[PDB]
Amino acid sequence: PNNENIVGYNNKKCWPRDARMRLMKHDVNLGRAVFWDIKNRLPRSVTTVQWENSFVSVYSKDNPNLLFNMCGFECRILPKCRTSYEEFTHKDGVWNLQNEVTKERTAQCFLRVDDESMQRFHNRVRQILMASGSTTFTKIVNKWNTALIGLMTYFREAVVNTQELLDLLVKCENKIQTRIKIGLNSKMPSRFPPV
Amino acid sequence: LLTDLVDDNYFYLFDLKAFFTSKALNMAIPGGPKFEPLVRDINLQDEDWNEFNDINKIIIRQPIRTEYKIAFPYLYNNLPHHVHLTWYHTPNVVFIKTEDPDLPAFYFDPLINPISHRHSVKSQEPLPDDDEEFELPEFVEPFLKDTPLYTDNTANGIALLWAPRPFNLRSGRTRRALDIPLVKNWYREHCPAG
Amino acid sequence: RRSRHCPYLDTINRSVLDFDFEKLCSISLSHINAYACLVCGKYFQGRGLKSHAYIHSVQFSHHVFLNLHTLKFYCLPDNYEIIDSSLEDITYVLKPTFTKQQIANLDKQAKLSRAYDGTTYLPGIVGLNNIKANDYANAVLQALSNVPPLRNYFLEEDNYKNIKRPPGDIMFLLVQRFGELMRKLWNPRNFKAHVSPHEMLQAVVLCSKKTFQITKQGDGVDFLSWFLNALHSALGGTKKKKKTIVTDVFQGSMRIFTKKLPHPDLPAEEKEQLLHNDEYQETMVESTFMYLTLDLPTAPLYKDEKEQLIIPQVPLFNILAKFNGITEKEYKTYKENFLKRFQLTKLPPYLIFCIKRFTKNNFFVEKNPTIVNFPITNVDLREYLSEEVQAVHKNTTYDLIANIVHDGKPSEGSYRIHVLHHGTGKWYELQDLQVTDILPQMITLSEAYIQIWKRR
Amino acid sequence: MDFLADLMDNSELIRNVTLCGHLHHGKTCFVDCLIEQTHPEIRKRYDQDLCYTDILFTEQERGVGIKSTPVTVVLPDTKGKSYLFNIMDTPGHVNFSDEVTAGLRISDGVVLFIDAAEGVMLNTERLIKHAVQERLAVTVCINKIDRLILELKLPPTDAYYKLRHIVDEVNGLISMYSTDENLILSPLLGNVCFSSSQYSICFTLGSFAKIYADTFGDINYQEFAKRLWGDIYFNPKTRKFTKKAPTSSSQRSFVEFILEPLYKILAQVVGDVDTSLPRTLDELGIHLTKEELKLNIRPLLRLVCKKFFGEFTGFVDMCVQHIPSPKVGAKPKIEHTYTGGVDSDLGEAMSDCDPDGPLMCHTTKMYSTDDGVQFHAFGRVLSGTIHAGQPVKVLGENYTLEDEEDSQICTVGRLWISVARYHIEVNRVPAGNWVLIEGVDQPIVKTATITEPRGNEEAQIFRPLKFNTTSVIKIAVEPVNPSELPKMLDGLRKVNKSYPSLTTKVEESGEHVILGTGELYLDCVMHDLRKMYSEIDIKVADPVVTFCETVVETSSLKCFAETPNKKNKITMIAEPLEKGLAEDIENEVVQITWNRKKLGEFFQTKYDWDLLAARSIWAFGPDATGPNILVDDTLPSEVDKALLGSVKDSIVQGFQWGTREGPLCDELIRNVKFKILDAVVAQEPLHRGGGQIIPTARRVVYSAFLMATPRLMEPYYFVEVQAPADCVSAVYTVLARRRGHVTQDAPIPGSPLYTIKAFIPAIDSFGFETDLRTHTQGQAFSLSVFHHWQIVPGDPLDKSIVIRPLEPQPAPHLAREFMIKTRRRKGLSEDVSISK
RNA sequence: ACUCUGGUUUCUCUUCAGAUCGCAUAAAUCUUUCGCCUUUUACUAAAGAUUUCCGUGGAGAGGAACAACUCUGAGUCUUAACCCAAUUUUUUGAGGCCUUGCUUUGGCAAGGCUA
Repeated sequence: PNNENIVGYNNKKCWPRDARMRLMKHDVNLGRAVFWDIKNRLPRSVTTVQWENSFVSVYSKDNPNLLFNMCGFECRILPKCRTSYEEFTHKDGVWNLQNEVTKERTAQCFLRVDDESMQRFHNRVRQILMASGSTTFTKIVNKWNTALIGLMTYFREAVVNTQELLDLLVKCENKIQTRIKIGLNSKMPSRFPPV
Repeated sequence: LLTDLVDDNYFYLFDLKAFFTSKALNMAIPGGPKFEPLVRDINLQDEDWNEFNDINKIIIRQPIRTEYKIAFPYLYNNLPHHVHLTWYHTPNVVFIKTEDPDLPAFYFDPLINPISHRHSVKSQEPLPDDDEEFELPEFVEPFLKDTPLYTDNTANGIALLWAPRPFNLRSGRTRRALDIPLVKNWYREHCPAG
Repeated sequence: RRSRHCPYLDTINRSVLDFDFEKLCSISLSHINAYACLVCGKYFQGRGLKSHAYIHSVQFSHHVFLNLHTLKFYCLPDNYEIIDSSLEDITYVLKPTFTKQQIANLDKQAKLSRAYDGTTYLPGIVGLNNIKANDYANAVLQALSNVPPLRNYFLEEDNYKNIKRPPGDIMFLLVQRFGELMRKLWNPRNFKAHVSPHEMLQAVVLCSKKTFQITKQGDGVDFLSWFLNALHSALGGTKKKKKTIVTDVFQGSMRIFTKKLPHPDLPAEEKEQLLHNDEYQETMVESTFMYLTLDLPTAPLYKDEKEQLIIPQVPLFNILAKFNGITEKEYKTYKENFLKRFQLTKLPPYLIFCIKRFTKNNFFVEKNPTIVNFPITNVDLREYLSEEVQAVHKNTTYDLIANIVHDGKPSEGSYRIHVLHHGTGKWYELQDLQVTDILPQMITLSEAYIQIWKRR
Repeated sequence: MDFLADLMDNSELIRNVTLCGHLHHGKTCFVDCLIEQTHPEIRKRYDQDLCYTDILFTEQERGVGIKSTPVTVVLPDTKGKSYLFNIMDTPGHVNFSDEVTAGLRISDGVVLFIDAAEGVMLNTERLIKHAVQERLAVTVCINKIDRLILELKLPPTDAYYKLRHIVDEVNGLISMYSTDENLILSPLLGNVCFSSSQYSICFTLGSFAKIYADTFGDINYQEFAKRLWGDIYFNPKTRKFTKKAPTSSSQRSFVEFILEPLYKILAQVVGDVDTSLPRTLDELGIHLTKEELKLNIRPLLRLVCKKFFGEFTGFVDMCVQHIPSPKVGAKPKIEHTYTGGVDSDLGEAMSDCDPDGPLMCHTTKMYSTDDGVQFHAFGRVLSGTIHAGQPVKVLGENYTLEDEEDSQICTVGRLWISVARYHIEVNRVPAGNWVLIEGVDQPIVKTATITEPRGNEEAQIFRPLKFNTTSVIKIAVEPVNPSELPKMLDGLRKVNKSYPSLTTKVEESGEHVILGTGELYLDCVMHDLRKMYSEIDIKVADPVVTFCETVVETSSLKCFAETPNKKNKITMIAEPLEKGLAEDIENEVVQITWNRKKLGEFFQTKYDWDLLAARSIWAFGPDATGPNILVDDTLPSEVDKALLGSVKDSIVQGFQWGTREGPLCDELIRNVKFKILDAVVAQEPLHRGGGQIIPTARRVVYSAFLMATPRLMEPYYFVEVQAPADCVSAVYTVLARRRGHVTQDAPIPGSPLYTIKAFIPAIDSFGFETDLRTHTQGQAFSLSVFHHWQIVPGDPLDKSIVIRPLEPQPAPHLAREFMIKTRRRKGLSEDVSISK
């Protein structure tokens, strides 16, 4: 009666206000109804599904964007008919979803690196840097290279649109370079050649 | 070194209370200062789309500027915490300064708009019917008949009323030279154009 | 004038008639002359022309209405009163009326009350609704619900309506609304098997200084203490009413024997020298109590001798070793230690046990998981009473009637109560709206938090 | 205060006075002067202006009066006879005219405060019109006369000219609004005070002549006051006053005897305190201590004027000789406000104003406690005596002799006599007084009437306040936490109680709505609702005005509707009303209570309406004074009038409902004439019940309105701007961007400031004052009030119009966007099909 | 026009500080949020709580200088030429008699008579 279905509702804060799910009354009620229906058919003793750890996204007249997070990729699909004037292929991380039957493009998946994977990579870099008191420079740089390509070859198309990840990669790279520099000499160099 | 202002209407939305409200609202007056966001850094800044925030129900005529949100803070934004209500208005001080001291202190200078007496306009007001019964005693006169209407100190004294604090008071307590900011009233005003 | 000629009686649907909501107009937000539609179940403004109820009547073709104040039925499109014996059930649900004959025999009858929806229920066993996890309030109210004398005092609105109230007082909202909730709980002709105390919750929130809010759960013992004190204070009138219903039912008397202890580093000879001073000698303080606070022994810190952690077990008389002349309990304040002895002097007709399950350690708040083994049918407290007060108190046997049980971590606290239905040996566990028949043996296996006992 | 209590029992020594005027004209400062007169321990600070009535923290911080503050003091007159003054300090801001209206109801006379430097401002004219229409005595108090001396520096002749011009303009306004000849205001008649509340100056001609008499002696101050104004020159040779100037440079008696001494007093202090001030004070009989001559110029002026002018007696003379006592003014008060009128038995009993009799107290204001939990009703005791601990019957606003359901029995708690910051706790209050009543909060919303619980059944209620302005600004409110909705609803009902003009309603979409008069009004409402009362965080939507719907052409199709049983058919058409007819209906020029003959004569004479059509009028508007007309145009030869009249009430009610809630939006229907052409009525009375006719009447009203070319009407504000000569261009520039056109830009006589009058849409007026003050460096100040409804440009029903999400629409697209977004906010369908 | 009232300035000291101590405005420390981050010492900038410092007011106390000069307040704030009375007292026509009631008598009460 007090319209509190919007309080605990989770949506993707990674996207702008007009890009994430719009929390109307009808569609929030529909999403909570869907989650309740799915949770009903699962016995509590056998397993459970938590609303807080779940995300429910709708697409209606009042929601032009469909949101989901699959395998570390945060994707937002936007049909060409909704809010989409025309297609731009200049952006690298936008997938041109194409209707197979009509051989025509109908939607665009806007890819983005999930924040959980961001935090995982940042924690991996922190773990590498912490275990570097006795570690040689070659081993530190090898661990950096391994983690960095494991991240990049996975999110090859999704990093570019993810501006928060670009700033994180540079920060972590500079952090490990500073680690090597301070391993060399205590005082920081004014300029240190990249060679 | 002084300020030509006669009232504090010049500092509308540009005073201490207005700047306190700005800082507490994480908002920047165009000529005012800028501060880091208050303790409510992420209180409701990233509120998502809602049926109450629905832009489809909002009629746009003129954008709600920061000045609107500071002049009427409890109306034009949500969560107005640590917000000070600025002074609404003071009646326009209409003091007319005199350039030539030779002119009389009480004088109808051209700046004042003329008053239409409009005696020819139909207007009837009660009259004593020329009753000769009432005659003033020979020893009664208007008050202060001997004293003149104005002296050479009248215009200067009147001008001292509409003066900044050090010069509008005839006596005070001495202050150390450190405590006197001679330019504090310069940056408190709006920065000149160009 | 054309009563008994209304053709809209069949239009009334008793399923949606829920009077648990606040009596305010759906548009004008006015409590005055609130009219409840009997077709849609909503509240409206009034009977007159250009009123919200009148407009609603000619809009949705809802021709039957009920006056929530005067208990009268009206057909606003025609504006004539409806008087019939068929609709008398609705008025009873809205404003239950309990006579002395019904009140006296309310504890000696056993029949499944019939609800409109088709689900059977019982009066006094009705489970309350949860609003943002307020299970502590529901448990406390159900514990007070099972108390016969307080219920009978609150089942009659005239028992406290004609008392004097201070002009600025708001504590009386906790009395009349509590009586309304008691009447609703014991309603034998309720339309549903559950009662939702929205107005009662608003009264609790308003009377408190924003304490025990509906949104966030609170301590059961603290809420019960505040509720009992407010009921005693509100019913005290514009004076010091020493003997109220709450005082006569729950309040007892105990004697406190306090002996201050010197600093531990003080030598024995100097300790004996200070023993001559009255500061470190016994001091008698006789203070009445609203409830008895029983402190559990510290939970086991290791496993047993068989490498298997064991749930602590304590007899009821072991935690009842307090409140007697033999046991001396040390009170370690932040400054000095005291040896405060307790001596029972006046057993109340109904005794309330408040086990201190939650204590705050040096860093956080922990819950004691100790399980108390207590017989629920025969406990004698004559031994704990003094020889001077055992003669006047010829009755000491107590029977458990309610047991509030807290389960889970303090943050994710869950409150359940095992009530005893008077007139039958059955015990009912009340978890939120769910009523479950629980065998008498299973109650003692739960973490008892608040208990109420009857002398009989 | 025992003498104060004993003065209450004498209705002849009681004055119920309302202080009214434009914003910042010295009303509050005047009440502060009166309190300083009566309370020796309460003294204004040297620099900070004491604001004794401004008890609200919002009033103190904003520096603007917001709510009325009652003050009950014992003020002696010129002859030393003490009276009992009930003084209402009404706010001067145009957005808070509701408090002024509430004060005027429980008052018998009006003291109008006008700034001397300023002319007759917008709120001055509005309150003059309101007080005249409320049938109250009008007295002018031209305040801030020090401005003409220390600020404008005008010669005394020009100061007299400015004061005379102000008096002439006020007299012209009163003559235009009223008809009574004896309403002429002039200081000779004693209706006008000249005062300076900053420097504690207050005098009439009588009081200043009394000063002469006390100083010189052997002078009839009453007869001397009749010469101290107008073109009555004084001849020193003959010691007599002549209408002809004896000399070329002879001054008026007012100038020579009043304005010259005032100028000399205010000029020997501001400029010559150091030398020749003690000589002047000795010449005036004023003695000041050594430590009092060391004060600054402004406190010195205040002290010197307090010594020279003493107590405030000219104001008391004005309010005693011209403002009638409760006993004298009871009869017009009952004739105007009471529903039953003076003809009823109680109406006759009210005119006696007997302290012992039928208790009938009318309350128009409600003041909240410190915690905000409890409200105290405030109003006038018009008959009988109320007592503490006494049960009362508290009639509502919908209470009538038939229903008797809006009333409720309550026990009166403690009673108080309210004087701003402190209240005198009393045990009883006789008739003709103002009393604070507790224990009566719950049944009272807006105005109310309090009577004895038993023994009085003839007792009707008093007519509710007819506010001078309509609350058109609407804002939606929602809590930040949806779980705290009950707290917000309690706060909404509290602010509804505490604001006479506030209107809190819930739309069909569950959106809570607050109706206000302006930006400052709703800002204060929201500040109260957040800080006090609800004590919770609340979200505010962007302000949006409320629209009205009309028709610009007659319907091209004879719309028809049928009852569900299909036994009744109504044919109706809708056409626009004649110009000025809706305004006349709203202004209560013509009433539904008029007999058909006079109504037909008025419509035929002043509107050229045919006698057959003029006498067939059935109902007016959504309400009794609504701006819509229902005309029964059915030919008697075709439909039986007696058969048709059997369902007249039901079709009238359906018409009122349909005009209340329009087809296009849930908005009022304005300026539409409805003609009943064909009305087939069933004969059996079971099939022609209200529940069948009323929905059918509403549907046929909707169909007739929709077929006729519909338009949206928006509220337009009237704006008065005080700006200098160089700031007029900036005002023009600001008004251009907001669809505002200027109707008048005239210089203020006696001041270098100009006055620009313009009409601005109320939806483009948001932030208009802020923009005007920012663009003019604060030199242009404006007040906006609702004036009239105007048709929104464009076609509301044009489905080809495309509305952009966050872009202002052009002029042709305004109506369509307004209707669509209003429907979206209300929660209705996307668009209205003409079929429905 | 009467009599008593009895300072101002300055240097110290001791305490109390609401109040814009201050119509001016510093620094340090601690605890939270950040910003830089690689460790001290510096910091970034907001909030909260402290301390110090540059100053300030009132009162109290003790010296010095002009100690001799007067204030203010109180006290009753104290005087004659020529001119005057229909609303309260030195110019004011206000007198007497009788009746009857009544008081223990004296007297009182009312009315009448005038000139």
